Amino acid sequence: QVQLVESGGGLVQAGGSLRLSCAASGRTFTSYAMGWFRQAPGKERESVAAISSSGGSTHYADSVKGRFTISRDNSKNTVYLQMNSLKPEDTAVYYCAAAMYGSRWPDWEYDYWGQGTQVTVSS
Amino acid sequence: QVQLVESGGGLVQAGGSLRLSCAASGRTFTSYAMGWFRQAPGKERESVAAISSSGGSTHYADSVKGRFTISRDNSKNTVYLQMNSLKPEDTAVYYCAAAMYGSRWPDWEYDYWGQGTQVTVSS
Amino acid sequence: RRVVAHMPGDIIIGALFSVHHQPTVDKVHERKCGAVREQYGIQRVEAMLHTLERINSDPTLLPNITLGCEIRDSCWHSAVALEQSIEFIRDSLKPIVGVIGPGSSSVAIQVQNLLQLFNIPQIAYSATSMDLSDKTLFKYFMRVVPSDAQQARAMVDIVKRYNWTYVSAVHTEGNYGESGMEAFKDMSAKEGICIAHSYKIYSNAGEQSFDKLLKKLTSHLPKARVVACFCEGMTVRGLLMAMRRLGLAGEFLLLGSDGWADRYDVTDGYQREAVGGITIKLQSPDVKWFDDYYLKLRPETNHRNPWFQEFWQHRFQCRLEGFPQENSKYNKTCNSSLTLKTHHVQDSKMGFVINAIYSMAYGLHNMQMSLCPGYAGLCDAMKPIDGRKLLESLMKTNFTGVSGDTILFDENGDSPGRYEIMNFKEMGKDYFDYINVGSWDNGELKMDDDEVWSKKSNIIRSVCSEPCEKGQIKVIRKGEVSCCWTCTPCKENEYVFDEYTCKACQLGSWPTDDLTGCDLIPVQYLRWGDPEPIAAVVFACLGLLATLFVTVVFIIYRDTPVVKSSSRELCYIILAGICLGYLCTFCLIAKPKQIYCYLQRIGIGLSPAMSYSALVTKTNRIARILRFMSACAQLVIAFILICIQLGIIVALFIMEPPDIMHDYPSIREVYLICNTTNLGVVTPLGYNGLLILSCTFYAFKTRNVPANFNEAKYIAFTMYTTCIIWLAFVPIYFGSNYKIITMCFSVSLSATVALGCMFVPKVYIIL
Amino acid sequence: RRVVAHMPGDIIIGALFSVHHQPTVDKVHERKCGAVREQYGIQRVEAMLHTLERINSDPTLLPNITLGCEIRDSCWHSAVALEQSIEFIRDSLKPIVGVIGPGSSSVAIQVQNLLQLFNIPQIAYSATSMDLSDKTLFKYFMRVVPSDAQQARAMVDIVKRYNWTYVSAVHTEGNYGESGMEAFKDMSAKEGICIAHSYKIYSNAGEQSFDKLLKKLTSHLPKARVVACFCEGMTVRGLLMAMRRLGLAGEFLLLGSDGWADRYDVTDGYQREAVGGITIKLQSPDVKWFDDYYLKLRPETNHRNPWFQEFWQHRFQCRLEGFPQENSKYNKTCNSSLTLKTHHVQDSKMGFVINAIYSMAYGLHNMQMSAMKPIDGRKLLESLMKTNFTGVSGDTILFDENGDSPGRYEIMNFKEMGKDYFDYINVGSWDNGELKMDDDEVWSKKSNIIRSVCSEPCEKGQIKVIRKGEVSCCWTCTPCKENEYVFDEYTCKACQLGSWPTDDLTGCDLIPVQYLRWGDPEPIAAVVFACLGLLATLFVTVVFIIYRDTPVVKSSSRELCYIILAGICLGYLCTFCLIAKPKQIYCYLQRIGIGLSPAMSYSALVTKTNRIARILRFMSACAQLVIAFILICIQLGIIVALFIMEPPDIMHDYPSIREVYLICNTTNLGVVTPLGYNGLLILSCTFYAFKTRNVPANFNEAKYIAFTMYTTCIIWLAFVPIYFGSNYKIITMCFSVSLSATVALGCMFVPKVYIIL
Ligand SMILES: N[C@@H](Cn1oc(=O)[nH]c1=O)C(=O)O
Ligand SMILES: N[C@@H](Cn1oc(=O)[nH]c1=O)C(=O)O
Repeated sequence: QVQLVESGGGLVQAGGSLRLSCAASGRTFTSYAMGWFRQAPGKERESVAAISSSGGSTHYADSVKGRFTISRDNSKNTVYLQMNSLKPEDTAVYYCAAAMYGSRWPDWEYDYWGQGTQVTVSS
Repeated sequence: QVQLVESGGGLVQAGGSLRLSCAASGRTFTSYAMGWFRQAPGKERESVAAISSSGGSTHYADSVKGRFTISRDNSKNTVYLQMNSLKPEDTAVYYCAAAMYGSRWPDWEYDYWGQGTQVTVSS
Repeated sequence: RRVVAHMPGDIIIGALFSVHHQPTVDKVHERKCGAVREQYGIQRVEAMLHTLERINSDPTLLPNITLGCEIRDSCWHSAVALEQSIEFIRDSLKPIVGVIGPGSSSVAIQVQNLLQLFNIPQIAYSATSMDLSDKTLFKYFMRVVPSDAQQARAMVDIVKRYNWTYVSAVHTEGNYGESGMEAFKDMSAKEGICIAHSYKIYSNAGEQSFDKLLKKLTSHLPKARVVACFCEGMTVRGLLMAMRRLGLAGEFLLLGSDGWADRYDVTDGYQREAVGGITIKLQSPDVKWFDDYYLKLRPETNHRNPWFQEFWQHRFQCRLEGFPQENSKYNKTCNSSLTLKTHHVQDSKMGFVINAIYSMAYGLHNMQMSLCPGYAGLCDAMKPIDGRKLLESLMKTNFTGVSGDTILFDENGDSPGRYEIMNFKEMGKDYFDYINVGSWDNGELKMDDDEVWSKKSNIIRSVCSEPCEKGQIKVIRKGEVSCCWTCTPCKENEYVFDEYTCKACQLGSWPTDDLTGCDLIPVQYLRWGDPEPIAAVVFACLGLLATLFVTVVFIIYRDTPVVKSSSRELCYIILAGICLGYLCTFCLIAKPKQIYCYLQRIGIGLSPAMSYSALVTKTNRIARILRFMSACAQLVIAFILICIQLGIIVALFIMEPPDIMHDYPSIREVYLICNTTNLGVVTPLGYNGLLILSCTFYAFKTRNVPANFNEAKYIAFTMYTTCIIWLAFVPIYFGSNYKIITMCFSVSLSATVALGCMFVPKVYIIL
Repeated sequence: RRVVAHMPGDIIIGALFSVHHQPTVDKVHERKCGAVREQYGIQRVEAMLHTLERINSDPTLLPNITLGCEIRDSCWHSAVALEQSIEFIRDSLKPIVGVIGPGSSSVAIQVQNLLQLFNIPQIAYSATSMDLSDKTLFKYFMRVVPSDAQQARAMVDIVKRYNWTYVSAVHTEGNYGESGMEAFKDMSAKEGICIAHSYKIYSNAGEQSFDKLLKKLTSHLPKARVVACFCEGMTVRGLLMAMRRLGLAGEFLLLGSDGWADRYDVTDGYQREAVGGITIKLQSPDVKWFDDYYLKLRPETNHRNPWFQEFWQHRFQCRLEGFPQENSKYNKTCNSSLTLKTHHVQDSKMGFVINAIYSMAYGLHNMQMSAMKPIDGRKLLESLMKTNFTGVSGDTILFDENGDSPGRYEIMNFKEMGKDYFDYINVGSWDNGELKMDDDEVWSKKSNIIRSVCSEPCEKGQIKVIRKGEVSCCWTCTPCKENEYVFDEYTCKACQLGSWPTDDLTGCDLIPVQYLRWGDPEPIAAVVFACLGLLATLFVTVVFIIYRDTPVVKSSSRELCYIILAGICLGYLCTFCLIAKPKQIYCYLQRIGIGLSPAMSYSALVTKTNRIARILRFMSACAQLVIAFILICIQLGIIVALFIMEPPDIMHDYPSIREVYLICNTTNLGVVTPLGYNGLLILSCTFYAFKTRNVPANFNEAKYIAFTMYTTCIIWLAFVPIYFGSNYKIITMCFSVSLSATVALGCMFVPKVYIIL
C-alpha cells in the first residue's frame, strides 16, 4: 500500500503565497496520477487540480485556474502545489489522493487518500 | 536461535518414576548434542546425562547409573529423560543444554541453556 | 517497482506473460523493457482474467472455492522473469500455488529451478524444448505442447520431399534454437541431407551483426539457396530487414519453426522479402468466446488491467486526453469511436493458454475431492495446500479442451499434437497472406504441391554438384565434404565398379556400351572376301589348269618320239610336284584347323623341294659325260633324296607340335594364328638354298655345252630365275607383319617360272 | 537447514565450498550429499578462516576494520548451491558484501545469475569456462584464473606433437566440458586431427552407463588408441573402474585437463589402469604457512569448524568416544597419537583461493580510500576491476577488461617409478603460446605409442590417395600408370607426346630424340659397299682415260662411256650421302641424287640401244647424244615439280610414346613419280634390247645388253615392294640403288675388261 502525508499548510495573510507538499510511501509512486481536494467547513469536498502519472498534462479547476500550479517530482517522490494571490474564501482542509484507473477528469476513481492539512486565510 | 523449554517436573514419592521432556524450537537440532543438569538448593550444579547429536551414544553420571535413561526424537525435536527409583536426594532444579564443539564428556561447552523445572521427591 | 495485475480469491496462481519487448542490447544491465505487445502480452492477460472469472461461476468445477491470480511481466528476458519469480517465492518466505508460463525455453528453465526449490508446479503452453522433458532435473514442469523433436522430423521430411540436399542453417542463440538445430542436424545427417555452413545470432543483436550474417549467408550462393531457420520471430524479422537494406530480395527460401508460424508482425513492411517461405506451426483453432469478451473492451471501463490505457494509445497512435495514463506525446487526440474490431487478429496460441489454465483447476479439483471427500470447500486436511500432492494429482490429469480434443499428460508431462504447414505468398495486387498447404502428424506428411509452386519454376533444388553418374564417368570427392564432387571420364578400356572407381580389364576383352564390365573381343578370320586371297585363288586355279593341260598332253603323247631323251617318269614326277605346289597355294589359308595347318606345312616342305631335287638330278645326269653306277636306278635314289626332306618335316613334328591359338598384337583387335616356329622354317629354307647353290654350280659347269634340244641353254635361265626369286622372297618373310600370303605368292611364282622355263621348248616343238 | 561456518566482523564475506560429494543420481530430489572431502572442503574452509584471521592482524591492509566470514556448503551441485545462495540475500529481501567461489562453471553461472540482481561481486578461483567471460551476461563475475581456451590450445599442441591424427574424444555433461570440447574441436578441425567419435557422460552416472561408454570406445580401439578427455575427476575415475571391470588395461592413452591433473583421488586403487596418461595442470607453488597452521589442528581444540570431527573420524577410520559428534559405525576408537602430518597432500589450488580472498580485501581497502555505511556493490565492482597487487607466490595479480588473470600450465605424466609405486612427473610446460616439453621421460626408449592413425602414407611413387567420404584422414591408395606424373596428392596427369615422367614423378622432361646411324652395323656395311663401288668406278674411269685412243672401244661412244661412269659415280655418292644428317641440305641432296642418277643411266642405255636399233631415217647420229642430255634435263624438271609439291623438311615422328625419332620429310606419293618414270624407261630399254636380242655384234654387246636390261628390270621389280614394306624405310632404297649400280657397272663393261686384258 501507499501512505500519503501532507505538509506546508498553516496560517497565512491575504495576498500571500504558499506551497503544499504531498509525500507518498512505497516505491511504485510513478504509476499513480495525483489530485488535490479542498473542503471548507460547512461545505462538501471540491476538486482543485490534478496531474497525470508522468507530469506532462495538468488540469485545474475554474476557481483556481491561473493562480494555482501543480507539479510532481518522481525522483524526490512527492508532489507540490503552489498558490498565488490567496483570497479569504480559500480557508479549508486539503487532501491529496492517488488514482490509477480513472476516466476523463474529474472522474478518476481514487483509491489512496491522505490525512489532510488545514489552511486558514485571513484578511 | 535454538530455544529450549522444559516440562514434566513436579512432586512425587520415593520409589516411583517420572519423565522430563525438553523441546527445542528452531531447526538444526540434529547437529547439537544434548545434556541434562541438576542443581539442589544450596549446592552447586552437576551433570547427570548426555546424548550425542545423532543418538546411539549415552553417558550417565555414576550417581544415577542404572536408574535414569536419556533418549531423543529428532522428528519431533524433543529429548526425554526417564527417572526410575527416585530418592529424596534427587529433589532439585533440572536444566537442559545443547552442546557443540566439545571434548570427551563431560568436557563440553554449551551454547544454550533452559529455564529448568523443579522436581521434588518426598518420603 | 513493476506493476502486477490481480484478482482475489482463496487460491492464488501466478503467471508470467511478456507484455513488453525485451530490453535492447544497450539496456540489458538496467533491465528496461521496450514497447507493449498485443497478441503475446495483453490478449493473454485478459484471457486469463476471463477464464478465471468463467471458472469461478461454474458449479461443476471447484464448487464453493474462489480462484484469484497474480499476473506479472517477464519481458521475454531471463533476469526480469527471475526477479518476478523471486517476488513469487518471497510471498512464501497468500502463498502462490502454481505458475502458468513463461513462453520461452531459456526463461522457463531459469524460472523452473527457483520454483522447484520451493515445491511449486509449473505448466507451460509454448516452451517446446526437448531437454525440458528430463524429470530428473525439471521435475515440477508440465506442458500442453509436444517437444520440438517432431518439429525437426517434420522439417527433415519437408526438405526430403523436394530433394533439397544442400542447405544452409541458422538458429537463434538459446536453449530452444540450439537444441532444435542439433536435432535437425542429426536427423538430416542420418537421412543424407547436407549443410553448407551453420550460423547463430541473438534476437536482440544490432544491425551490423545481421548484415554480416546475411553477407556470410549469401557468400554460399548459388549452390545453397535454402535456409533452415530454427530461429524466433525477431531473428527472422531482422533477416528480412537486412535483405531489404542490402537489396537482395528473392534469392533465398526460408524454412520456419513455431517461432515464425503465422505472426503477421514479422512480415510487415518486408513482405516482398519473405514471399515463398514455408513455416511449420502447431494446430489449434480459434476460441470463439474470447473474441466476444475482448472486442467490447474500453479503456474507461477496464479497472483490472494496468497496461490497457497505454496499449490503447500505442495501438491507435493517439493521446487519451484527461485519462490518468495520458502519455501526452502523440500529436493526435483519441476519438470516441475507436474500436477493437478493426484489424483484429487473434493470437494463434490462445487455446494452449486456456488449456494450461484449465489443467491447474482440474488438478486442484481432483486433489480436493481426494483430500476432503464429503466437504464442499477447503477442509482442514487441505490447509495449507501441499505441492507434492498437487504435482501427483496434476500428472494424472485428463479432461477435454476448449477445441473438443482430450488433454492428458504422458510420463514426461508432454501432450500430443499435430502440425500445419503454411506458405507465405501474394494473393493479388499488394496483398499477401499465409496459406495452409499441408499437415504433419504421427510421422505422416501430406502436402499440396500444386498450390506451393503451380508452375515449372520450382526453385532449383539446392545441390552442390550435378549428378555425373552415367557409367563412363567416375566421381572424385575433393575433401571438404562427401557432398560436393568433381566428375572425370573413365578411360576407354576401363569400366566402373562404383561411382568413384575406374578399373581396366585384361587383354582380349572390351567394356560394354554401358561400361558395366568387360565381356570379350570378337576375332576376325573371314579373309575369303578380301581381294588378295581371291586373286591368289584365281592364280592357283589358272596354274592348276595349265598343269592339268600339260599333263594330259604328255599322257596322250606318252610314246615320246623325241621326248624320250627326258625320262617320262621324271616328267610325271615334276608335274606331280607342280600340282602339289598349286594345291598348297590354293589351300595356303584353307583354315586354322590343326589338320589344315599340318597339311600346309607338309605340302610346303614337300612339293617345291621334291620338284627342285628332281630337276637337280635331271641336270646332273647329263653332267657326268663331258664312272656311272646305275643310270636306270639313279632316279630311284633321287626318290630317296625326296624322302630325306620328308624326314626333315618329321623333325619339325619332333621340334614342336603346331597348333592354332589367339594372338593379340593390340588391345583393339585380336587375331587367330596357327603356330609357326621362326627357327623351324629356316631349316627347309637352308636345305633348298643349298640345293639351289649346288644346281646353279652344276649348270654353270655345263652352261655353254651344246644340247640336242637346247636343254642346257634353258637350264641356266631356270636356275638364275629360281635363285633370284628365292633371294627376293627371303627378306619378304621377315618383312610385313601379317606374313600369311607373301610366301604363297612367292612359291606360286617360283613354280610358274620353273614350269615355263622348263617346258616352253617342248610346247613350241610339239605344235 | 544446514550448518554454516561464521566469524564475526564489520564486513561479512560469503563463501561456497563443496565439503561433501554431490548427491547420488537416485537422491538428487532430496538434495542430500555424500561423504566428506579433505582437499576441497576442510582445507579450503580452514584456508579462508586463517586467511581472514591473518588479514585482520596486518595494520596496513584495512586498519581499524575487522573482516567477517560466512562459509557454506555447495556440494558440487547446482540446486544445493542455489538454495544456499538464497540464504545470502535473505536480509536484502549484516548483509553479505561479496562471495568467493564456487569451483564449477555451471554452479558459478547459477550463483551469478541469482547474485547479480542484488549488486554482489563474485570472485571465483577454479571456474575456467569460456562463456563466463561475457561481461554482458555475467557482469559481476571475476576470476584469478585464465579461461580454458588456452588449455584447449595446449591440448591441440600436444596432439600435434607426437603426430596423433585419429584421436577419440570424451567430455562431461555440463558447461566446462561442452565449451572446452567445442573449442578443442574447432582448433583441431583446421588441421589433420580428424576426431574419430565424440561422447559425453554425466559425472554421477551409474556403472552401466560407463560400461556402455567403454564398449563404444573399444569399437575404434585398433586405430584410435588415444582418448582426449576434457572430463572432471569423477568421470576419469569411473572410466578407470569400467576399464578394470571389463578386464581392459594398457590399451588406451588418456589426455586430461585440470579436472584430473595431479589429483591422487582419481588414481587410487586403479593406478595400473591409468599408467601413461598425460594431464594439463595450472601452475601454482605450495603455500608454507598454510601447512604450518593446518598440521597442528586437533578435534578437541578446534571450535570454529562444524565439519571437523566428522572429517577426523572419516579420515582416521575411528570413533571419538566422548565427543559431541560421536558416531558408532566405526568399530575402533581414536588414538591420542593420531596426527594430521601422516600422508599429507596439499590441495593444488590453495594459492588461487588465498589470492581471491586477498583480491576482495584489497578491493575493499581501495574503495575505502575515497559516507560508507551502506557498502555500494556497483562502486565495489568498479574498484575490483582495477585491482593490482602482489600474490602469495611473488607474482602480480591484476584483472583485464574481461575480469580474468593470466597464467601458465604444467604438464604431468602418470607412470610407475619403482615397484608398486606410482607418481606424477613434470615433463614440460605451456606458456604464452610456447610449448616446452621433453621427450626423454615420456617413452624413454623408442616405445612411442603407435600413433592414432587410420591410414598408412603413400608417396614417393605413382600412388594416389582417394577419400571415400566418411573422414578426410581415412583413405585407400591406388597406383598410377607408367606415363603419368603426380599433379596433386590426389591426381595423376598424363603428359603429351615425346615426354616421359621423371624418376621423382613430378613432371615430364621431354626425353631427347634418339638417332644413331653411324654406329649401327647395317649402315657401316652399306658404307663399305659404297666405298668399294666408288673405288671400282674410279679405277675403271682411270683405265678408260688412259685408253682414250680406243683402238676397239671407238665402236662405243667415248662421251657415252664418260656419262655412264659419271652416273655410276653420282649413284655411289647418293648412296654415301643417304645416311648423312637430318639437316635440310642433306635431304635435298639425297632427293636430287635419287632423282638424277638412275634416270641418267637408263637414258644413256636407251640411247645406246637405239643407236643400233635403226640399222636392221636417222636425223643426227652424232648429235643424238646431245638430245640424251635434254632427256636427263626432263627428269630434272620432274624434280622441280617435287619442289612445287612440298618444301624439304625434317620433323619428329613418334612410333610410340616410349620412343620418338627424327626423320626428314618424304612424300609417300612424291617418290612414286620418278620411280614410275625410270620404270617406264627400263621397260623401253628392255623392249628395245629384246627387239634386237639375236642380232650379231662385233664385241657381242647385244647379248650383254639384253641380260643387263633383264637383270635391272628384275631388280627394280623386286625392290618396289620393299619400299612399302618395313616401317623404317631408310636403307632398303640404298641397297636397291647400290645393287642396281653395281649390276649396271659389271654387266656393262666386263667384256671391255676382258678384251683389254
Ligand atoms: N516454441 C517457442 C515459443 N515461441 O518462440 C517465439 O519466438 N514465439 C513463440 O511462440 C519457444 O520454445 O520459445
Ligand atoms: N576447471 C574446472 C575446475 N575443476 O573441475 C573439477 O572436477 N575439479 C576442479 O578443480 C571447472 O571449471 O570446474
